[PDB]
Amino acid sequence: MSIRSLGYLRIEATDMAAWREYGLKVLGMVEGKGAPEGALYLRMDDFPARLVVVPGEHDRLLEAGWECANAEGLQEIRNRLDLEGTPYKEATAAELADRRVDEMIRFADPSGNCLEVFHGTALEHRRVVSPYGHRFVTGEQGMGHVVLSTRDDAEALHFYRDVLGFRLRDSMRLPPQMVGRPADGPPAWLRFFGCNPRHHSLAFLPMPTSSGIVHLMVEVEQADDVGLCLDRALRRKVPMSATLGRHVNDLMLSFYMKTPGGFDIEFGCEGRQVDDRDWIARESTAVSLWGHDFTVGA
Amino acid sequence: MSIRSLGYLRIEATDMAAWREYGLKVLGMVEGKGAPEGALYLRMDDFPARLVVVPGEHDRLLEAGWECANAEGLQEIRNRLDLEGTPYKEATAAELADRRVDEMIRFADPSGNCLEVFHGTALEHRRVVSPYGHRFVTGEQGMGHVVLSTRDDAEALHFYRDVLGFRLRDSMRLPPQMVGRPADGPPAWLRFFGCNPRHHSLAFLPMPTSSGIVHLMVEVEQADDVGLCLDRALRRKVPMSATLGRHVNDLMLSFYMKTPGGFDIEFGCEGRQVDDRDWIARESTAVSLWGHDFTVGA
Amino acid sequence: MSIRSLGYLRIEATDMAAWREYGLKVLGMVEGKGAPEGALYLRMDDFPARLVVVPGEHDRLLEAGWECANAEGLQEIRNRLDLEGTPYKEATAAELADRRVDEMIRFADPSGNCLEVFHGTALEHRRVVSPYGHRFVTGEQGMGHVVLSTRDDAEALHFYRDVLGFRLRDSMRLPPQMVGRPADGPPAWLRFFGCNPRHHSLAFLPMPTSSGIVHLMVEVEQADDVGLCLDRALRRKVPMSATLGRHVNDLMLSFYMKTPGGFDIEFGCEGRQVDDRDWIARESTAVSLWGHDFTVGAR
Amino acid sequence: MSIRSLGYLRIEATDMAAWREYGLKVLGMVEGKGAPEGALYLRMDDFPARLVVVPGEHDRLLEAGWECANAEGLQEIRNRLDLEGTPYKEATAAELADRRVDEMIRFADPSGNCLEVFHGTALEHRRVVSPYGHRFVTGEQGMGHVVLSTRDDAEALHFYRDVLGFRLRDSMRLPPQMVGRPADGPPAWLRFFGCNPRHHSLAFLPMPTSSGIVHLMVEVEQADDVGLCLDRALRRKVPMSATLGRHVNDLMLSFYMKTPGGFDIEFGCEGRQVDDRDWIARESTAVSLWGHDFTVGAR
Amino acid sequence: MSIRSLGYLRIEATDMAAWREYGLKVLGMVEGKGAPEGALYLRMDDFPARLVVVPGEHDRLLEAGWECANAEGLQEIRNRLDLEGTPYKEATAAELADRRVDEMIRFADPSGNCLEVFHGTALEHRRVVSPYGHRFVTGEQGMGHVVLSTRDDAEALHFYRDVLGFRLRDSMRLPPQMVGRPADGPPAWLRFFGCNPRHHSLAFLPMPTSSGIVHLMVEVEQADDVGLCLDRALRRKVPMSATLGRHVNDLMLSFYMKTPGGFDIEFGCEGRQVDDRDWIARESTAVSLWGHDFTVGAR
Amino acid sequence: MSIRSLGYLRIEATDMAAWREYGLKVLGMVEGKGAPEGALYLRMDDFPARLVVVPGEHDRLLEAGWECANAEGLQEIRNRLDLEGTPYKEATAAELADRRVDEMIRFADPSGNCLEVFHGTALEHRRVVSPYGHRFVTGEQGMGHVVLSTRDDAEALHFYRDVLGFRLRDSMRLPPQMVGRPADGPPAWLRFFGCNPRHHSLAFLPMPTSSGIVHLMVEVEQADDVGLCLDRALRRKVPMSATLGRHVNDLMLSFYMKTPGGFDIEFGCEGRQVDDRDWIARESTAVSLWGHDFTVGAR
Ligand SMILES: Cc1ccc(O)c(O)c1CC[C@@H]1C(=O)CC[C@]2(C)C(=O)CC[C@@H]12
Ligand SMILES: Cc1ccc(O)c(O)c1CC[C@@H]1C(=O)CC[C@]2(C)C(=O)CC[C@@H]12
Ligand SMILES: Cc1ccc(O)c(O)c1CC[C@@H]1C(=O)CC[C@]2(C)C(=O)CC[C@@H]12
Ligand SMILES: Cc1ccc(O)c(O)c1CC[C@@H]1C(=O)CC[C@]2(C)C(=O)CC[C@@H]12
Ligand SMILES: Cc1ccc(O)c(O)c1CC[C@@H]1C(=O)CC[C@]2(C)C(=O)CC[C@@H]12
Ligand SMILES: Cc1ccc(O)c(O)c1CC[C@@H]1C(=O)CC[C@]2(C)C(=O)CC[C@@H]12
Ligand SMILES: [Fe+2]
Ligand SMILES: [Fe+2]
Ligand SMILES: [Fe+2]
Ligand SMILES: [Fe+2]
Ligand SMILES: [Fe+2]
Ligand SMILES: [Fe+2]
Repeated sequence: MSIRSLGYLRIEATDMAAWREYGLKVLGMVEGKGAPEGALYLRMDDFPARLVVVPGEHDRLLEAGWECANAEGLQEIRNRLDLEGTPYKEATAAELADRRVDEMIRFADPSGNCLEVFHGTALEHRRVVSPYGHRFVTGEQGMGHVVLSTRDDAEALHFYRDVLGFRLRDSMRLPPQMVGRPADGPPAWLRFFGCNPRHHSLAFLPMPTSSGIVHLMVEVEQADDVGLCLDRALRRKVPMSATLGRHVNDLMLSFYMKTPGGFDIEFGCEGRQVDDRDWIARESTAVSLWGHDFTVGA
Repeated sequence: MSIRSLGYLRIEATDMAAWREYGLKVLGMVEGKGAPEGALYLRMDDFPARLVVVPGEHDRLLEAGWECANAEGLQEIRNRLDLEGTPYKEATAAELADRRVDEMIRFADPSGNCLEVFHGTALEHRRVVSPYGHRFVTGEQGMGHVVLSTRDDAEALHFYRDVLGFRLRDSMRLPPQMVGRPADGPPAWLRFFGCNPRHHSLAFLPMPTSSGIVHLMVEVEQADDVGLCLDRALRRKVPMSATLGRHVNDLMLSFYMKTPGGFDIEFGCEGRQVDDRDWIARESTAVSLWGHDFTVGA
Repeated sequence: MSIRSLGYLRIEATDMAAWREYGLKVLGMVEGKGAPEGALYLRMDDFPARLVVVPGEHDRLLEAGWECANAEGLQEIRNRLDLEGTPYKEATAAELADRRVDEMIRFADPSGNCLEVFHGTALEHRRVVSPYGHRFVTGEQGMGHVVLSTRDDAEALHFYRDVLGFRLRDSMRLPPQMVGRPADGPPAWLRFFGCNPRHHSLAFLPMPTSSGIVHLMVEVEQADDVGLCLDRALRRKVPMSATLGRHVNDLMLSFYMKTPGGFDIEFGCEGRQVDDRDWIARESTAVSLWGHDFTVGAR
Repeated sequence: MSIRSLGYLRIEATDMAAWREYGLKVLGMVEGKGAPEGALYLRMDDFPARLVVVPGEHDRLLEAGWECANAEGLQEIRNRLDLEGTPYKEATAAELADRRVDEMIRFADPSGNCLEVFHGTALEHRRVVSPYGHRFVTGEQGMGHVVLSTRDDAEALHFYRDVLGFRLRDSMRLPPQMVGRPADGPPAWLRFFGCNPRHHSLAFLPMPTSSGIVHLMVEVEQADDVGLCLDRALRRKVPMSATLGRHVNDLMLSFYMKTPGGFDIEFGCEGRQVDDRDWIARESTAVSLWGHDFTVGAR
Repeated sequence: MSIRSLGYLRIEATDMAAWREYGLKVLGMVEGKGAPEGALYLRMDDFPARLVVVPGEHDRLLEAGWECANAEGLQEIRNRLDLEGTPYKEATAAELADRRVDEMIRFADPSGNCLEVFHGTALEHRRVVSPYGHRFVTGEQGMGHVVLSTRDDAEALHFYRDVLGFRLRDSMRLPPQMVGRPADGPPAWLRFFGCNPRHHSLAFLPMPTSSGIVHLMVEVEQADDVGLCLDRALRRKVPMSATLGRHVNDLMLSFYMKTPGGFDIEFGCEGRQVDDRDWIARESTAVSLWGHDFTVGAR
Repeated sequence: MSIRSLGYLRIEATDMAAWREYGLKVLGMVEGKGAPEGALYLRMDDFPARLVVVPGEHDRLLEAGWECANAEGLQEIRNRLDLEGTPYKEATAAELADRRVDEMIRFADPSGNCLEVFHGTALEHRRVVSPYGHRFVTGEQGMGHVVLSTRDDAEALHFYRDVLGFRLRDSMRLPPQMVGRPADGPPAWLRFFGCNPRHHSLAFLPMPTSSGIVHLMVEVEQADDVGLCLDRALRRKVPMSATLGRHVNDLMLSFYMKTPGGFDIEFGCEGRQVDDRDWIARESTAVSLWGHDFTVGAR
């Protein structure tokens, strides 16, 4: 059907205490109920967790989990993966119980970022209330989007578009020097990927990161929610990556800020919806309409 | 096309007089014109009957009738049934006249609840007016939904989803003890089934009942209609199964009450509509958002 | 302009720990700052407090507070009290500071019920977030309504309608023998008054109560918020006074429960709004369309 | 404020069994409770009765009842009757109890047509459910309209517009020779009055009728409700007075039929609503856009 | 209430056959019934006539007719004319019969322009169907607007605004030397007046015209109706005065053409509507946003 | 009627080249025609100028200009100034020609702040097109708002509310010790006034400024227009006074920056609109919901 949205992200961390206070006091997410080691479960809506943090010696991406509509929809991904020759494994009894899904397959892309593709998640039904009064925009758009590293842009395009069936939604070139090529280069390509109306749920920057993550975006309903988060971040001396601005691409009004795992979170609103029957995949030539001053890091 | 909705229910009863007064004074349905033995015909809209009660020595389900769009739509069900090897029979001349349909096939599932699958019903056109002023919600959603018993959940899923072509809309686990397994069990699964936008028209609880029915739901337009029915039920000392509440699943605002056939009726409003192009089949972990206190039986 | 809405309610209480637990875990209101020791401010929205609970020896109503649009709307109420000769005091500096208003007058109706009419309240701006996810319905409808006790319904009709300017919105007759009177001769009236679109902000029953108060109604956005409350209340063993129902007059979908003060709170949604330009004052002949079984049950 | 709408109509009748059968099986109204023996209460909505039928020796109109918003709206009507010197009586205790109102004044217009102006009516709250599935259109438009007979149209214009405050909404001229007058010299006027958005609540024809009444109009929601009525009426052999049509002035889609009192009822839908702030009083020159063939036919 | 709109225009004409042909084949109006011999009634809607053309020796305006809501709205205009001492006559019986109104007063403004203020017009109810498929825009906006000639703009301002109660809606200055005055010293003003939401019903130019009239504007629903008219007019060799354009003040999309009377008709759509509660009277400094090239061309 | 909105602002300036560059390249306003040598007209819409900048020796406010609906709305303001004995002069012929208005009166409030109240302004009709693609929000809300300096807040309250008729829309208390007063005893008030739906057109701070002006606010349609401005301002090295935020009182999403006059301009969107019939004048206790960090930073 087929992948349909970003379901969860599992990350590994060296500072579980900082994650807990950043997730609860800056992001205004809600902590989920146990939660093994722990192991922090961060909640946005009726999913048992969207952001799962497990303790370890590295600050990195473990898995990205991707929701399908049903059993048939997972089978479609299986059939595609076999057609290409991508090795994949069924979740073990213990993995299904842990993620709380009916079926799941595990595999990596050629970079290899690890993927979990699943169907039949459990939901928790008590209202999830942020103490700051914002609601996240999830539903049919899913969790948010993730921008990850790739070792090779053309190879990512192949895997995500041709093998897995994402749609190419947007493309932006990088000057050859920024990816270590001679100024004489081939530019390289940052490509954005859609699986549902959310402009993108996924993108591949062909430059390295230590975590494997460039940014995670989560969306709230209103500008005020973004603005109030900015103030909570500033008050807690969270480092800023980009100033408030509006994207050209997805029309998201957002700021970026460093998380305790070293990568950025984009916290935004007003994200653009895409119909695949109308959409023309083209190249954008700027990141923002205004704002998003990425020089603010240093 | 293919099954499209719940058309009617035929039940057998030991107390025809209690049915008549419950159907007319509590449910505010209208009695249809003859009506063999009798045989009570209960009406909700322009169908000649939705709930047909025939006298006998048991309080049980006889058949569930399922409407298709047309001749081609019934043929599609025939072709599916032959593909699996399910024996089925054409209605006799006398059966077609009795149900008042153009074509119908008779068969049972592996449990075997008996099914009638038909097209080309007659309608009656005089306004059907409840003396209590409510209107039932039928139309493209059909009669309502029925929760029946199954001897085996996985076998029901097969028959209904893979053979007949219902969509899996929702799934809820039962602890192993409640179905007679050791506390060490496999949980068993209550699975909800859709054939049109009505969240579900059918569900299978894998625990026995004497009638074969767990509940029949009928929907009215407004909360007030539900509330007024509650008061009519209480006044007539109808026993309650669950208190007013809201479902997690289908978002139905409803109460359950025992009928004269021993099974419950859920009388509700505000039921959720589902688009199969968007819908993610997931597992719910609670029955209600609030209310629906099922301890009220004893 | 006139009085425009119900602003706040100040009550006295014998169990402060029970009110805090109630206010917070059943009602889902939010604690304000920084009431006197150990008074309790309970918030619904950007009012510094809508329900103020102060320690004492009775469970009783102290004052109902009534909001005016501005200084001139308050003057119009002085002028009306003067025409009648109704005594009123201007608030003291400490009272203004305490209530967080710019002006305020105090008086009592003829049954001794105490009013504070004010304008120019401070507001607090950080979002009030119920742990339970509901939002209250206030704004131009104000905090809700209050049903108080009265000694004489004809004297109250005159004070509230003719002197103060509320509009009579509905009336319901009560049997002469359950007021203490014969079985021939005049009924007693429950009268519902409004000062804004909320069908009623005020009603008066001529029947005696220990606290001064027959009920406080607070309104939430949706049926789900009412059902989730009822469920918290049942879990916390709160005594029920009336089952869920829908009223005939204001079409409120609500249930009633006993508070730590032993008066009811009505917790409801879907309240009907009234335009004075077309509204006909009539007599209702039932409490409910359906439910609201007071048998469960007090009083 | 003023009179705001038509409340009820009380008629006298020679055949009570025929009116009950009519009221119930043709009109699809609902029987109320518990009229005097063997009076008939016919209900459209939550009014205890809108058409009250009492046993007698004639088929005639007894009183038209006119609803005011509240006590002060009734006082405004006293004050207007006093300015003119129009005699009126206050209702007795038994009359108040009988009509289920809080106050009521009785008088007559100069042709002797009797009015009851009231406020504070009781309502009944259990759903009124027509066996035929239609809903009537009442609310702020009230029960409907009535076309009565008048002796002098200029005296009626003054009483109804100038003394009582209805607005003139439309006028239609009638030939001088079908009033009894020459063939040179002045026409007689049919004048349509309103007191709310319903294009008219009241009209007066200067032409004689046995009953006092030219017609009663009641309004249902949709065309289908009108067509289904017409069909019940044809099945019950009710005498038709005018075929289905659409009026020019109120754009009512309606037919006319004879009642057991021998006056017409107009049964219609799609009535036009009027805002007094922009409404121009003019003269219509036809009854209908189409249909309404009175040839079928009375009178 | 006051004058509420422009009702009708009566003009005198030297060529009756040309006006009928124009009225009917260019304007797409419909012939009314049964004007005097051989006067011409031209209809836009249910008014018996909106443009009445009578045989004579000049092409001139006879009277502008102005509609009031009712008898009391007409009295308010008498009262205003009396305060000023402006002479007016009541209409005669034959005049009432002729104009098909219930009351009417005649007077002239200080430049001698003749007004008929009326209420209680007859309407005709069979559908007025333009052979060309357009509908005119009238209703509460009335027949359209008229730009007349004035001797003194300050005297007209006083008569129309202060005595009669139109609102000043816009003003446009005219060069002192094209009024006949020096080159130092005061401009002359074109003033636009309204009595309903139509941006203007009346304007006055202090510049001389043979007919009394600078222009008549009539409004149709859509741009297509304007373009189809222009095309009939070009086919019939009607002299153009101004090409299609959009006005700055009323945002009318219109063209101007010469009539058989030699004054212009403006034929337009999309006229802007005004609410007096927020409308600011200002000065425009151009006729058009675009087009309306009067060079084509008269005058 | 009264004053209806803020019309224009006239300021004096020491650097004219800096204001032109600012006005044009940061604000995205459009240059008007043909101001005196070398005065600067800055346009937002069809007003000939909304911000008029004239060469001088200080950066100061000269006059705020206030628009009335018509001649009679201006008379109502004369009448109010007369009741108080407030001196005002009628404008001279050259002043009328210069301001492009029909009438105008000049006076000063009791702190010496100079007002020009006018009606009958000329408009210019060719589209005003910002090079940056934004549209300003003016119309019935007028040019924006201005926060001026005051010597006494109680005297200003009386002048602006009681004499001139603005409505008090909000109030915010300021610490007694940052006005120069003790630490016991009375706060000073920031008061926000409005004359139309724009939450405020005018506010007064009792704190000293070199220019007369605390800030000018101008409003654009959307958040994107604000963000694109901020970006032009950062590129042009304009000094920031307050970061982007949302106000508590008018829900304006805006940032503040220093102008070439050294007073702030607030550049914002999403301003809340007020209906006087339901608006309650209250006290706010924060500047912002979020952002608006004045630390960045002046003053
Ligand atoms: C460039 C861009 C376009 C559209 C988006 O929705 C979006 O998130 C981005 C940013 C992706 C990416 C990032 O987050 C880290 C810093 C990067 C490499 C840049 O400086 C340009 C693109 C940036
Ligand atoms: C559990 C549930 C979820 C969603 C629904 O729409 C719905 O009707 C139900 C109830 C089904 C079922 C029942 O009616 C009898 C008592 C049962 C076994 C329970 O106590 C839980 C589920 C119940
Ligand atoms: C009748 C009624 C209508 C609308 C309301 O909002 C509302 O609170 C009521 C109830 C009034 C009153 C009460 O508060 C306590 C118990 C009373 C006396 C009853 O037993 C019936 C009316 C009740
Ligand atoms: C003309 C008319 C317009 C609107 C109405 O609602 C309406 O009832 C009428 C009819 C008035 C009147 C009547 O009732 C009996 C028969 C009459 C006299 C006719 O023959 C024409 C007008 C009719
Ligand atoms: C300027 C104007 C605005 C709105 C209108 O509806 C409208 O008719 C006009 C035109 C007024 C006037 C005219 O009728 C004849 C020729 C005139 C004098 C011109 O040449 C410019 C203004 C014109
Ligand atoms: C508080 C406020 C609310 C709504 C407004 O539109 C608005 O401009 C303000 C700001 C008022 C005022 C100012 O202009 C300069 C700096 C001030 C004194 C502050 O530091 C807080 C309030 C500010
Ligand atoms: Fe992003
Ligand atoms: Fe159910
Ligand atoms: Fe209540
Ligand atoms: Fe009628
Ligand atoms: Fe014109
Ligand atoms: Fe501001």
